Parts: sequence; structure tokens; C-alpha cells
Amino acid sequence: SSLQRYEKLVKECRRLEEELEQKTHEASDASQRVRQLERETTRLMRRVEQLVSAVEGQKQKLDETEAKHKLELAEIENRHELEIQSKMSSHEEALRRLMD
Amino acid sequence: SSLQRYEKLVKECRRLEEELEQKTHEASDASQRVRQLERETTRLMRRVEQLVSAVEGQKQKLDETEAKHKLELAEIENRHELEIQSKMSSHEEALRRLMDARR
Ligand SMILES: C[C@@H](O)[C@H](N)C(=O)O
Repeated sequence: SSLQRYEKLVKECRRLEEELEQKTHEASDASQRVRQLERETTRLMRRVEQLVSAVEGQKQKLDETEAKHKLELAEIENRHELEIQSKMSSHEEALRRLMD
Repeated sequence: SSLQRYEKLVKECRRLEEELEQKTHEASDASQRVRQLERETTRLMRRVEQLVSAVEGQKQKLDETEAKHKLELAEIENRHELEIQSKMSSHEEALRRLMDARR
């Protein structure tokens, strides 16, 4: 009776002490895992941020190559039309000097 | 004394029980945060692979755009050479006919 009731409560106290020890080891294991994952997430968010800046940089660079090319084309076209006009001018002076 | 001995052990059992519940709650919060981190980890990893693929796609588009620009420049030079040759040949015909006329 009385001794048995007391030893049953002693045994429950020990069961709580051993479960507490187990949960302490598991909480320690979990904290190792959270810290490991937080080091990964922060490292991931950084490279994502660098890659977004990279994509926007390549997109800007493509608009720049197109802008330079369209200008190069316009300069070439202007220079060629003036060269053709120069030939026509020279031809007219030649005809004027030969035919008087 | 028998009663007092049991009641003192009862209070310790409450302290341990309450301490186990606090540790149970802490483990419950921790393992939930792990699961959220594992989800965010795969979500971020998926975006890294996307952005890397987007980078390689833009680099190929850039090289082909440069290649296309170089072809268009060569075709412009070709057409200009065509027109120069046509102008100079028309001026030579005009010369030949006008020198014939004044003969
Ligand atoms: C829980 C405890 O108080 C009880 N005496 C038992 O035997 O489990």
C-alpha cells in the first residue's frame, strides 16, 4: 500500500527525468539543424539577389547593343547617301566642263 | 510524515511535468521552423536554377544578335557597292553618248 504508492510516484518522477533528458537531446539536434538551414537560406537569398542583378544587367546590355547598332546603321546610311551625292555633284561639274 | 513525504514528491513531479511541457513546446516550435526552412530552401534552390538558366539564355541571345548585326552590316556594304557601281556606270554611258554627240 503506502510504500507501493510512494515508489510509484518516484518511478513517475524518474520517467519524467529521462524523457526530459531525451527531449533535451532532440532540441539540441533541432537547433543544429535550424542553424544549418539558416546558413543555407541566407546563402541562397544572396546568390538569388546577385542573379537578379545579373539578369537585369544582361537585359540592359542587350538594349544597349541594339541602341548602338541602330545608330551605327543610321551613321553609315548618312555617309553613303552623301558619298552618292558627291559622285552626282562631280558628274555634273564634269559634264558642264566637257559640254561647256 | 508519510503524508508530508508524498506531498513533497508530488510537488517535484509537478515541476518536472511543467518542465517537460515547456521543452515539448520548444521542440514543437523548433521542428515547425525546420519544416518551413526546408520548404524555403527548395524554393530558393529552384529560383537559383531558374536564374542561372535565364542567364545562359540571355548570353546566347546576345552572341546571336551580334552575329546578326555583323551580317546586316555586310549586306549594307554590298548594296552600297551595287549602287556606286550603277552610278559610275550610268555616268560612263552618259559620257560616251555626249562625246558621240559632239563628234
Ligand atoms: C502518475 C502517478 O502519480 C501514479 N502514481 C502512477 O502510478 O502513474
